[PDB]
Amino acid sequence: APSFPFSRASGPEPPAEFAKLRATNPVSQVKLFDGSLAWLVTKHKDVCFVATSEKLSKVRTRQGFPELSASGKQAAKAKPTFVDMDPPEHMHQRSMVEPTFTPEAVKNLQPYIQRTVDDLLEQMKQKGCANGPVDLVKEFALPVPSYIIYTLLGVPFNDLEYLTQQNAIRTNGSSTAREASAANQELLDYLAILVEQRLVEPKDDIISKLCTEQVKPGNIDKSDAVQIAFLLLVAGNATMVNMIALGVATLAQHPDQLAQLKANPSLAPQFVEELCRYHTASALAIKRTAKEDVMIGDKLVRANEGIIASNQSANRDEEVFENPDEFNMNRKWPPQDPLGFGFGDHRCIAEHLAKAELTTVFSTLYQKFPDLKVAVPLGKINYTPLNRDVGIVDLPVIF
Ligand code: HEM
Repeated sequence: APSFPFSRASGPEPPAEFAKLRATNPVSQVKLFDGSLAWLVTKHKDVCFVATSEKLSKVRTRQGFPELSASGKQAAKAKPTFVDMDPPEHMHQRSMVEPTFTPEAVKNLQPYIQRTVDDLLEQMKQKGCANGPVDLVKEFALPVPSYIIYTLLGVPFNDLEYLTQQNAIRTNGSSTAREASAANQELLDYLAILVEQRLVEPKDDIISKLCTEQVKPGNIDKSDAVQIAFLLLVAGNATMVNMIALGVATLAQHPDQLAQLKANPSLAPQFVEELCRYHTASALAIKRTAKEDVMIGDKLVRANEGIIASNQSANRDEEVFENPDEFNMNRKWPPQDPLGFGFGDHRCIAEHLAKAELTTVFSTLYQKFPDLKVAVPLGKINYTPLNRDVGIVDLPVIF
């Protein structure tokens, strides 16, 4: 059994193994870091099955859950939030915060998202490009998602820059285990204080809703409001940062796609849909443990055996998406949907918010900077290490 995670074929490409497994052995076993075996599903149809089956469990404490690293095993002991819950507890907790993430709530959030994006682009314009290229990640890609999520949670405006920097520390590769954990408690400590405030004097934010509707009524504890708040902040922020950078790098790679977008910004939604399929920035999140014997294809997964469904592989499934390795914003979409944000009950709570943020970024970026270009040769872009999810560490740009 080959060890998993697999390494990406190159900077922007998915692991080479998936294409082979899809063709010759769709449901197979891989070897995890601790020597244990898990089943890997690679076909779109099977990933959808794994994400919806009632015979499969998301509980991380269950012996058999496929942890991918030693640290992941230590994180499994902490008190679970809805992300690690099965029905009926899952929707019970997820429904407490989901109202802010609905399609309509996000539609009413558009003027704000647009304003935030405009302001950061304006700052980057004042910052200058005179003494050399700017890092698009620290100056734009990082602040955009952070300020928004922080503001939705309830963080004061003047605290955004410092808090955005700290959250970046947790996921920074050049960060010691020391620095990462001190950043975690810093944020955790701040959220707990914010919870104490909103209980006294609530506001128009996610924390005040939790305090008013769940904490006061005795539905959940104070520390529960803190854990949910923290989950919402750390869950997909790093992924959003990467998606923005990946979008810019992808447009530099295909001048034709860029030309179209510049000519018609209204194509941003189409660009965003293809980007989330093509670049599956979160490919190791759909993991389950069989609660009972289940047959997937010609395999039979026994009770208590772990499963990892690759949505990245599913997004490149020739059987579903024609010319899956070609990046085409003008692609004709099949009835089956891309799995960039998951599938089933655990499908990303922030899917609509994420797409709104990305659509605003890509329908504005090139209108502000029509001559924006990656200053380093494409082959030299500093992508994340091959053994992990696709991303870009820094992106020098001129405009
Ligand atoms: C474009 C960026 C994003 C991508 C590609 C992404 C992707 C994913 C994926 C693949 C899953 C699905 C796992 C499953 O099906 O079980 C997921 C779950 C989740 N995401 Fe994201 N996400 C993004 C942005 C966000 C943001 C901004 C937030 C924060 C508000 C967030 C919060 C969550 C949470 C809380 C879950 C767990 C939902 C549940 O288990 O019910 N994600 N995300």
